[PDB]
Amino acid sequence: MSKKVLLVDDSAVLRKIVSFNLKKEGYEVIEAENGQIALEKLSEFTPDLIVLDIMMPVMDGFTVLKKLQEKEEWKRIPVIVLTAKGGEEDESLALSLGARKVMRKPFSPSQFIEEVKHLLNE
Amino acid sequence: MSKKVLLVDDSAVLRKIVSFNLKKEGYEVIEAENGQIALEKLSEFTPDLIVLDIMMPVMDGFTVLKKLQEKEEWKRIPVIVLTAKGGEEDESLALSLGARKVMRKPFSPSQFIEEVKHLLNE
Amino acid sequence: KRIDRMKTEFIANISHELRTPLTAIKAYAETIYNSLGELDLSTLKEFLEVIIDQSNHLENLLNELLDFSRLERKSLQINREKVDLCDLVESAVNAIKEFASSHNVNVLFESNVPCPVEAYIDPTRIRQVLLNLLNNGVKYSKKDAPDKYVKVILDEKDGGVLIIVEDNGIGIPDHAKDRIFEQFYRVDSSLTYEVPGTGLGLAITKEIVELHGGRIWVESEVGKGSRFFVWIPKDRA
Amino acid sequence: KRIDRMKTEFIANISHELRTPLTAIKAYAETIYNSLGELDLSTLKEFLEVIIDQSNHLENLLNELLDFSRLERKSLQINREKVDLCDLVESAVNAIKEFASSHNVNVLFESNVPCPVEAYIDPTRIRQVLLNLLNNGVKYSKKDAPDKYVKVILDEKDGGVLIIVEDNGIGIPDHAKDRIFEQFYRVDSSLTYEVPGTGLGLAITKEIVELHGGRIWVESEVGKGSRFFVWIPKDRA
Ligand SMILES: Nc1ncnc2c1ncn2[C@@H]1O[C@H](COP(=O)(O)OP(=O)(O)O)[C@@H](O)[C@H]1O
Ligand SMILES: Nc1ncnc2c1ncn2[C@@H]1O[C@H](COP(=O)(O)OP(=O)(O)O)[C@@H](O)[C@H]1O
Repeated sequence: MSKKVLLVDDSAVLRKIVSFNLKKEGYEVIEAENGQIALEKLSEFTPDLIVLDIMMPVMDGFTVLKKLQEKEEWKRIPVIVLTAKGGEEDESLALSLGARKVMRKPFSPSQFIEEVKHLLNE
Repeated sequence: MSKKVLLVDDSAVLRKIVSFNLKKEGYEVIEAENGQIALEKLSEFTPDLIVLDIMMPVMDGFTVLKKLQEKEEWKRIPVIVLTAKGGEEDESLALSLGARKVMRKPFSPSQFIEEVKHLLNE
Repeated sequence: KRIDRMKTEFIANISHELRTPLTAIKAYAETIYNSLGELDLSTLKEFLEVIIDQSNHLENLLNELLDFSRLERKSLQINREKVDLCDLVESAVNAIKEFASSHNVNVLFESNVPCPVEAYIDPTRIRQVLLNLLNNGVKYSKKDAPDKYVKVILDEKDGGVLIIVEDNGIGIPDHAKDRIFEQFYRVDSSLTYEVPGTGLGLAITKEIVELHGGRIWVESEVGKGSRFFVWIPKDRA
Repeated sequence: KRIDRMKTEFIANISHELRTPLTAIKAYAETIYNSLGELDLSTLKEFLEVIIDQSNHLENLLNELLDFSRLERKSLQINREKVDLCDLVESAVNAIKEFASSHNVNVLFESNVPCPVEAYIDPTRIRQVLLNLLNNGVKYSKKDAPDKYVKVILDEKDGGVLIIVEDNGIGIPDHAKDRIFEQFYRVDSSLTYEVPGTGLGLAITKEIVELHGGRIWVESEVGKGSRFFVWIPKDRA
């Protein structure tokens, strides 16, 4: 049904499966193959939740989170980071870089959704 | 066709999936958790094909192999070896030690059968 | 010097230990895919969950490689909390009952101390260490016994807590019984060559322990079994 | 031997590179498992082959660790036969067009000698050597360009075949030019901190070639791309 989600990942295989789980709960989703695309797609509308991963080619997840947290409309839109980097420093570099939740990869889709639910229902 | 298969593997999980694939074809299977068991399940009857792996606790499958090629009745019962040791001298060692065929793990169940078939219609 | 000959074997071991579950995963997936007609709901879910379980093993193994780096890069944390060491053992004992049973291993937790035990340590990281030895306790045992178990004895000693992990499996030749703690070290044996291992487990364990300002040592003989003592100051000085 | 700082980061790379496919496997499997209601046959089978394809990625990465060990042990052999090199490279080209497209890469096989080309080498290990440079060609390329290809050029030279692997991609600095063929080496730049890379591909390739009594070497500057030359004598000695 209602809530939108911007899903940003240089991975197609991963976008598919994250998307499948999202729409299974009603949400609609807009993909973003990278950081540039992510923001280009963003000047157009405002997602109610964002799913961002870190390592990608044109512009990375770190810079993306940055531009988010330095702008008034964007500051407030919650972000779940999905990264393969577990190193608990990376997590702080992410929360301090704006993120509202960090989730390690590999991840449980059910948990992930369980997280995506709470963040849409604060 | 109505042929028996003796399945030698210390892997419960792997026995279950080989067995499934085997029965999908008709063949019946007698399981064996190690080398010792493998033989005290062999004084009982003669199988039309044996499926054997290399690493296991009580007695390894290199010995088991040795023993099949030093009996008259057993000499002719074709063995497929399934090992995680794909090093192409581990294969020589296996063939010389008696085995008619060696299959590297991970293996494709379909090929495995395709091979198992080929030896059953010898 | 030698470290380069050992890492060359530590490689062949990441290889071997990771392809066991990968073999389960690839076989079950392919079978499901190839047998959706011959597959009854019950069986599909069973095979699906095998795949899931096997990845969780594979994930843990990968976690070790991650932990390790973060250690041999002296770049690892520790976040202390009020933990009831009594439960932190069983909450971690039951987590083993599966692996245990499939090896014919009974698992026991005893105490010589009152059992609302308090401790200011890292619950997640101690858990992991606990698991390292419980695991080796199972992973390493007498290959045919009804008698066999892995016992955790929890105890307070020297104003610190002393956890000990006893096994009636095998032990270690003395020529290595403290060589077993360094990263990449495994015990080669004709009795124990089929076991999957990295040789990081215990080195991860040591580091975690030594960072809690504690220590770990071993006492074993070639048939009775083994004991791992982990000394931990109940609250840091 | 700084080989001990390098293998330390090679440890974290094995980590990162294996958990990408493992992340697909777990996510897809748990999904199938939890969404049989909301899957149609066509998606089911699709998700199942995702699991299967990611497994095979993971199998190849494990094969790399294996090969390497068999090399750093001086313990691996070649089994040469009469191969039509022209097919072997194309069989190889065909074997990449997936990866190729996933990165918007065109794949080219050019011939400068006539194409029934005969050879006395091991098709398996050479196919492997091909796939190694091909891959790296795709894997290392212009992050945004329409022009991009990977070009395999066959040739005979000095009574011996000369295969070249040209890319129009991202290219390599001079200081690194000689050290790209070692165990564990990876060209670190803010440009490509993203690539899964083991750091073993070329080490395995050099070794495999230098056992056919041939050589591998490189030309490149940081803008145009890169050339890989594998000189291999018609029949060795
Ligand atoms: N409870 C035990 N009994 C016998 N041997 C053990 C025990 N625990 C550890 N070891 C020895 O210590 C070595 C390395 O320890 P660890 O790093 O935990 O093992 P691995 O990574 O191989 O599981 C093993 O190869 C094994 O020989
Ligand atoms: N075609 C190429 N273009 C640019 N750089 C390359 C190329 N091939 C190899 N390299 C460099 O060599 C390093 C490692 O070589 P190799 O072992 O083949 O790669 P990998 O990291 O995929 O294992 C990489 O980090 C990369 O910078």
